[PDB]
Amino acid sequence: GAMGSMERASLIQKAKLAEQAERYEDMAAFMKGAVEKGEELSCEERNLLSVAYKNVVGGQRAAWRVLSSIEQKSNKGPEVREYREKVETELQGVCDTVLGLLDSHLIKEAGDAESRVFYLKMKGDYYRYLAEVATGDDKKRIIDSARSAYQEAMDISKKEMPPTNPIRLGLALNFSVFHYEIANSPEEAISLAKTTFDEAMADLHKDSTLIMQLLRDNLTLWT
Amino acid sequence: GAMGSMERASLIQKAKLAEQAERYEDMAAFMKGAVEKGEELSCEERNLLSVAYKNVVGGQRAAWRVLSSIEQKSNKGPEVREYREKVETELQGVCDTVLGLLDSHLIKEAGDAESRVFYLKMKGDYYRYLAEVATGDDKKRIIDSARSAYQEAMDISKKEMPPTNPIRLGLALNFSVFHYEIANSPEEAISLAKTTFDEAMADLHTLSEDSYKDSTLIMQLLRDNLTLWT
Amino acid sequence: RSCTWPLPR
Amino acid sequence: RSCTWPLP
Repeated sequence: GAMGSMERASLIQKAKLAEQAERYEDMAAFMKGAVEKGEELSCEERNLLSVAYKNVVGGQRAAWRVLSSIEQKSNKGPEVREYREKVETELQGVCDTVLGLLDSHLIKEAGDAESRVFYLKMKGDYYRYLAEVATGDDKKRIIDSARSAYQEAMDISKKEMPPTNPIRLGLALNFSVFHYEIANSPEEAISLAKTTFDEAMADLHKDSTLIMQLLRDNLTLWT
Repeated sequence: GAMGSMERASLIQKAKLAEQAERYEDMAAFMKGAVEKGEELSCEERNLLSVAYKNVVGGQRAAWRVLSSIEQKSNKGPEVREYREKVETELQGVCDTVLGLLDSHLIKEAGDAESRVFYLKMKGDYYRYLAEVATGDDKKRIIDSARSAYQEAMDISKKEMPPTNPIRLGLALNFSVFHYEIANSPEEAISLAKTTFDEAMADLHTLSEDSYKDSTLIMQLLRDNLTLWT
Repeated sequence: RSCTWPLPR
Repeated sequence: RSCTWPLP
């Protein structure tokens, strides 16, 4: 691929320049190159990969939401639907790229629990971004893939990580949002957030307490 | 090209949608398509074109400055140069797109003075951006092309527009910056900025409701640049 | 608009 | 850091 002739260390170094430059597409493409070298990511490198793809997909999700809303409030001409479709298609390509990287290179039987949970959480997250724009039979397949990834990450985080670990927390947050906002299970959602928040206070004493606010903030919105 | 099969009015509408969605690359691509239909732009459409490409090139210029000064803050290892050249090449690509549009479609002998001056100012501005990153013989041809575009716009604006016209001021502001920061002629910059600010002051009386917000704002930037430069 | 982690910005 | 118009 495009990055095949570049040294792993140079790709990582360039991803960090791109971050400083706020060029998140270049950041992603550099990090995709690095992963394709076939060696494990360190903790720092995983976060470069996370941050770069989150920003790309973030922008695209926000644009999709603006367009869908203009489309809802206005239906009188195909233009808004066409452009929403186009943004939707680009969003889906990015998600497919991330999921390709996770399945082809990153998700392994081997490694730190933390690393395996990280990648399975990313997989549930990027299936959930797909589910946000999906309809019909495709949506149902995507929802089941999101669920199955998150559930697998949840199994690992509970057997191998402590209740205050930010990854385990973020994972349960996102999965609860999935339950409520995507999978139409408010019961499972609310239970997961409360149980997750509860088991966290019982081990308290940072990035831990943000995610604990968010579990409560969501719970407010939901009940 | 790629927008060839779309209706002009649909391209304008999608450009406005790309603006709402803060997708400036998309918005630029849509306005390029509208321009390639060969019909003149309205005032509003000009403004869509300028906004789209200013945001695209504005992000590239800002990225280039970040990397440029990381490349100096350690001046080895070729990664910073290489990424800096890469952003540079993209920036030149966009400038060349805009200069091609102005030359092939937008700069004409006909039309109102606003439209003529606006396109020639854009031409000076986009040569100036190329100048910011050029070296050698390239730079000299680029600086000369920026000067000549600005000078022609200046000659029209003085003959055909009042001295508080925003396009006139904005032009004189950008040209003064070109003198100062690109042509290394700070006395020329200073005199143009002052002359300009003053002539505008001498007529702030004859200033339109809609123009007032813009003309005063730009007179303000002339004052801020003169402070920076004295 | 339920919040997810990590956040953007 | 000279200002130009239009601003971003």
